[PDB]
Amino acid sequence: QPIKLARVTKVLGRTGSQGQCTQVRVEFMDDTSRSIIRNVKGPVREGDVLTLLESEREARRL
Amino acid sequence: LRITTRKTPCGEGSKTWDRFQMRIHKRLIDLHSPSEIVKQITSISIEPGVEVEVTIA
Amino acid sequence: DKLNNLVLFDKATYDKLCKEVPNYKLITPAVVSERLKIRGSLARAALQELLSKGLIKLVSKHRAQVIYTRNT
Amino acid sequence: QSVQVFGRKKTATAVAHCKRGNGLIKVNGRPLEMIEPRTLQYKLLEPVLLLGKERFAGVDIRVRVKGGGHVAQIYAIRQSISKALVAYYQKYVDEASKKEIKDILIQYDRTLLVADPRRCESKKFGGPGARARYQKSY
Amino acid sequence: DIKLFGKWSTDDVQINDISLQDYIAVKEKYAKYLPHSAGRYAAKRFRKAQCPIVERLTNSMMMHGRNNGKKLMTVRIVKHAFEIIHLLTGENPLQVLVNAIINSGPREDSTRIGRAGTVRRQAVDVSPLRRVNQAIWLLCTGAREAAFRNIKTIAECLADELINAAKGSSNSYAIKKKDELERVAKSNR
Amino acid sequence: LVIPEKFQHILRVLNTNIDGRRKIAFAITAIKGVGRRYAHVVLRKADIDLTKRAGELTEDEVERVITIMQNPRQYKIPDWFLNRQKDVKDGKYSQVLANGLDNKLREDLERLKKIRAHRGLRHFWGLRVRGQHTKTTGRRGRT
Amino acid sequence: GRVRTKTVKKAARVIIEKYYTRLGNDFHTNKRVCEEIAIIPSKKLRNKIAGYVTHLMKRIQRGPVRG
RNA sequence: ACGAGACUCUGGCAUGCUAACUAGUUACGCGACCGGUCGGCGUAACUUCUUAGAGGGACAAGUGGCGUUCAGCCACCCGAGAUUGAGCAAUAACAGGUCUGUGAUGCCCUUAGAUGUCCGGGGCUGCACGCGCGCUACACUGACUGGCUCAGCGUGUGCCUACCCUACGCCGGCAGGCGCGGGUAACCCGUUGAACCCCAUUCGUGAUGGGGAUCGGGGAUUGCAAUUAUUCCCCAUGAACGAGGAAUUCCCAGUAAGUGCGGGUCAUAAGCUUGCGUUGAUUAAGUCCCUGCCCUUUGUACACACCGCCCGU
Repeated sequence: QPIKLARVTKVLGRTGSQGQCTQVRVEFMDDTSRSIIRNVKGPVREGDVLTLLESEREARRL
Repeated sequence: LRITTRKTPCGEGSKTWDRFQMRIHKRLIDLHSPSEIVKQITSISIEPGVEVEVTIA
Repeated sequence: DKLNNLVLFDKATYDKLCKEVPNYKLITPAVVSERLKIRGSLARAALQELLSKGLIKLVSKHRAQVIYTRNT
Repeated sequence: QSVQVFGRKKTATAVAHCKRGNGLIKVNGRPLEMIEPRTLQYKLLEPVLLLGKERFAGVDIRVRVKGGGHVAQIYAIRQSISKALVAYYQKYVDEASKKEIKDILIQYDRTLLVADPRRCESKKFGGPGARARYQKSY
Repeated sequence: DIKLFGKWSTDDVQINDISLQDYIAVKEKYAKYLPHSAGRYAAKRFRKAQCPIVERLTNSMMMHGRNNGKKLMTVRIVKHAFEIIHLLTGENPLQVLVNAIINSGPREDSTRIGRAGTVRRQAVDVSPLRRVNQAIWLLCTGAREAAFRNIKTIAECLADELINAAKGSSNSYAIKKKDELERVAKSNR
Repeated sequence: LVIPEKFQHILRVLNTNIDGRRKIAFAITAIKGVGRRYAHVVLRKADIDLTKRAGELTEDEVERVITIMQNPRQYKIPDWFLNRQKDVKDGKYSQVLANGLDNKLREDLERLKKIRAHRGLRHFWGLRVRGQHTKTTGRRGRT
Repeated sequence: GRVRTKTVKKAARVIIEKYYTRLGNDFHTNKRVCEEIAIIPSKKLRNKIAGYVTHLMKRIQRGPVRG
């Protein structure tokens, strides 16, 4: 899969059995027309960049 | 005077400790006066609870 | 019975102790003791002896952590 | 005569008695660099090269420190020295240089002249520490 | 003009990762002469990431038994093994450490499956902050196990483990555990 | 350096199985009467170079160390630092190599068992007496 | 948590209702007037009442107040 | 209305105030070289470090974001501090513990054991055993004269009794004895000189200088006898342990951990316990997955309330 970074744009919330995954909207700085839900691990702030070697998968949402 | 005792009069229960505290406060005044004047000064007005002692300096 | 590591300045000890060791920047007693199969005490003694021979300068040493730095 | 400035960290407390001089710095019988740890030495040296040797060349401050522990005695000598320098400059020469040095010290370390409020917490029975509890079997 | 210890400079370092640069602090105003400053980093979020990377790295050095709470010993063993890496490589130790962290901070690994689920694991992105936490933890643990039951002493395992993590040698625990984490992430799609 | 003659690997004092690799005062601790502190004092008194091992030294050093060992009173070692001071029966004198007095200090234990004494019979049964409580001892490998 | 209690909220409500004219937008003046016009036995309680008084005044500055 | 909160004590800031030869900062007679170390003193700048007395200070108070455009939450210039820690803590209850605290108690002991007087000696210190708290170890982040640098809580001269902390010199490597005494205490121990950081000499992967019945002999307290001897200063050996397969205590910042000190213990007696400083953490700003507990809806033939009720042989 092509390597393309994504930056956090909104902290959706917490998921997981123990509430450790974090739903967050991430946008790719190539077209600003895609903003996908990603579950992330660990302390996540708002506005950092998440390196993404894999993007064919989506976080559960809606 | 922090002293700690066991709450229960027996051994049953969780580890519960009463922490009783008694605080003692100390004041000192030093004067240049004859004994008669100091004696007149001391017993002019007092309130129970305070202990007053006259000592030679 | 007991594991054998050389506690004497022997032929293997005298070999590659003053000519080939300075070619390697990493000069610490553990590396020496592993290279020529001796104890740590003998490696520390050997580096102390070569320091007393005026070969390589010192940086620090607390009890067994000693640093030698070359000039070439 | 002191600038009356003090400086604390943990139960330790240090004050820099201040007088007109030529920037010779002394800490309880010793100058600022012969302090024993020799690894905390950089912590003591923090101000004198944080702002330069020139600013420490027209005032003699002797830092007296009383408190517990080695490192807790540190963070008191250094903070007392820095805040004594800033108070001396503020009350004697001007504010512009004082303001400059205060900004420099705060930017490097905001807790360079403010005390660290944290103190050891009391211990509660049924446990060895403040928050640790005795082990029991279920 | 602030230099780490007395000779390490903070102008030769470069992140070139864009992923984790705000949670690594070596070139900004966080420059200091002593990797021992206590501080209030661990009392609030949005302020824990402002600790200098070397300060966090030396903070996590002490662990296990009496070794905990000996930050000065960590300063000594950090000036040591840093002299050692600088003599072994000749490069600037800070940039080598930053390279090791970039190479060792995991990008994606497994947690619980989205909304709900505990039978298996589902791959998710690792935050940069948690990834530097994991990188530091693996570095320290690999170093202390390398010292464990070994003739060689401390200030060596730190040095070699850090240099292999920077270079990618499989003898490094940090980057091998990194590749392990991404392999679990791949296997749990 | 390499010594060209008389390097020993099985050092021997008196019928003792000790290592020749061991440092001097680290191998002579095998004496059941004295060792460690007493050994260090004896060798520091006998004027031996501690910076050397137990093989890179001449025979005279070991000879004089053994002589000062077997004669503690002849060479300024007090009658408080040693373990044969006067006791039951007759006072013991001279500490000799190996279990030369350890047998002497076990035969008094034998006497204590043979006389049927409370402390003696508790020594015989395997129950320590100098102040040792018993709540978990004798639980692994007990009869 | 920093939720005001019905004691603080009720006292601040009564203070705004009865002594509106003296009360201003500054917290410190609110504290002083609350000390002067009412017997508030605790400095902390005084300060909580004064803070809610200030917030209520900002609320009236927004316009209508529901409570 | 009670509970929560409020409250009180605490932990942090006032160079603002009432002020202190039971505290120091300032007062100088070797100025030891022709601007200096002091608690080696070379024998009247007054409360700043110290001392808790009265006021003050912080309130989500300002900005921004979210939010019934509420209650509030999050982030920040600023500020000592933007959640210190405890104390108290309702309605109801439990067959929870305590008759081992007493004419504060409702029953037996009355005929020479009725304890109101007493014990010479052993008991919970000894056992085929399973368990619970914690310590000493798990290494060459450790050690083999430790050489130099500090505080914190706070206790201490007693009439039921020499029954204290002890400063200084004498006796010895040693437990301990002698004297003058300082302290009824911010007056003396005490400026409470331990834990630690150092080292241009000595440990090196043992079963051991990482270690204990280092088996047995040398010790003893102005006070009943140290007996499986709970006190003790000296002199090698050794069991055992390579992170401890199940099962899991307890942990939100001076927190865990790292150690020492002081009381209750106490005629000497701390692995216990209760407080105290002493170093400073990758970790958490979350959730109901487990364990519980609470609430709502729901069912009930239970109400002694599921340890219920009840059917049949």
